[PDB]
Amino acid sequence: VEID
Amino acid sequence: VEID
Amino acid sequence: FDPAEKYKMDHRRRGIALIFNHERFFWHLTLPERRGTCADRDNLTRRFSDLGFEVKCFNDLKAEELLLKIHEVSTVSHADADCFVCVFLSHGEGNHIYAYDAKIEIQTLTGLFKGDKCHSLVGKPKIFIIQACRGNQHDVPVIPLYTLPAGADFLMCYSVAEGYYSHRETVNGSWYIQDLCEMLGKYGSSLEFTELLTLVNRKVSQRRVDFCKDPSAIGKKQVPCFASMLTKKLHFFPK
Amino acid sequence: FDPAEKYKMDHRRRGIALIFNHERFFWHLTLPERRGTCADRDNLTRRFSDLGFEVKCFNDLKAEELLLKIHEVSTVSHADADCFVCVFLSHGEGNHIYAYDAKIEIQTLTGLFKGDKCHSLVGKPKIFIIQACRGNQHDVPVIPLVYTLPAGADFLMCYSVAEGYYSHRETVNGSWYIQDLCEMLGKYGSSLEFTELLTLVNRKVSQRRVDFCKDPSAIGKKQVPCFASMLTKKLHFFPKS
Ligand SMILES: [Mg+2]
Repeated sequence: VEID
Repeated sequence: VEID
Repeated sequence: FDPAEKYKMDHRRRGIALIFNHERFFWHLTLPERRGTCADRDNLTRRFSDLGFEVKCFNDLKAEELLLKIHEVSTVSHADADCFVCVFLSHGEGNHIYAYDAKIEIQTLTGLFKGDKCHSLVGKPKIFIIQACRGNQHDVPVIPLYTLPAGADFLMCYSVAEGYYSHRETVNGSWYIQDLCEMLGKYGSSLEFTELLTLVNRKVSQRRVDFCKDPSAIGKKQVPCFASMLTKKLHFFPK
Repeated sequence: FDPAEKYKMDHRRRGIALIFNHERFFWHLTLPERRGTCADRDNLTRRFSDLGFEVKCFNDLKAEELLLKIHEVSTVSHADADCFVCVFLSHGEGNHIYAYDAKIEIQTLTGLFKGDKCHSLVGKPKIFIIQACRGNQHDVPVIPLVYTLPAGADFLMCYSVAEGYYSHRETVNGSWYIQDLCEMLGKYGSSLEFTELLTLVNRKVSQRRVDFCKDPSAIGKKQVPCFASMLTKKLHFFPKS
């Protein structure tokens, strides 16, 4: 999961 | 009519 | 997964509805009086009382006082309540409203009710209703051719879209509160609340500035705007 | 006055859905690549095409290019269309999203479709969908216990997350929000009123959590989406005749  |  | 899931509205109490009602302002803010605002206050009090809310009003509070009162309410337990409603009737611009003496950013008020700050409202609708200008644009008329996020379950109901003037009749009250109250009276106890707010959007969008000292403002318009972080259908069936 | 009133969606065409897909950025901006954004692009294309939309997509446009494309689309006639959809998949903060080379304020883009600027969409839904971060707060988990029209009317602004917060993207599956939006569009898009559908999306996204993270403090963090309605009627995407 990555942060936008 | 008035402006808020 | 149930596409028809509704919030549980079967607690002992509907909940508190706060109304911050601002008619006059510290002289140096150079803000005009808001005649018709106590009409809004009384109208809302009747409609929300009819839906089961415990309505509490505060008139012309200074910012410090207002903040104290809201903190107080965010601190008391809402365990036995269905939801919480908070109304502001005032001047505003950008992302703030005015207390008697100073502006308050709306996020300052809502932040106190986020899930980590108010555990007893977690999973319950937190409904903010704001009758206030939001900028200096006057809209013109046109014609057609699991855990939970701490930010969840807010519903922000604005009398007008971002950046615009909002309108208030000196006797009947604001366009938005009149139409909101009319819709609460007819449909509050039956229709889903966002569905009802959409009706309000249509009602307010039909109004126009019929007469004005400033000829350039005749026929000007207003569309309200609500922001939903709700996760379920919201109804106010008779308790 | 009819509480059941719906927008008329009986035009020749459903309308255009634009997708601005931003995966990489000019190096000086030091923005991380958005692996998985292409999954979102494809997912949206499938689901919106299935609802009759003419889907157009653009990858990594610079601000000048993006602005030109958006102006062009706001200039063409939408007279024989039901509505307009515009999707941004990118980084963001405050009230802006990033093009390849610079930020653009979201109001700059929506303003071009206001009633006085785009007569042919007056009375028609103007739907903007934004998958992007909106600030640097990372949400924490909690548990329970006849008439004229305003030029600003009939917009629906659909954000992947509430104001001020991080939004999440899976590197292969795509963003939380676009996955859940597309799942709902696939099952319910042709029957369910669209704000009801967005509400289901709020619930779906609110159920997710950061299950694993290199930063242990980020484990279990959350996200709630947020949509703003200036719609005046019920909105459906029933299959067109
Ligand atoms: Mg956890």
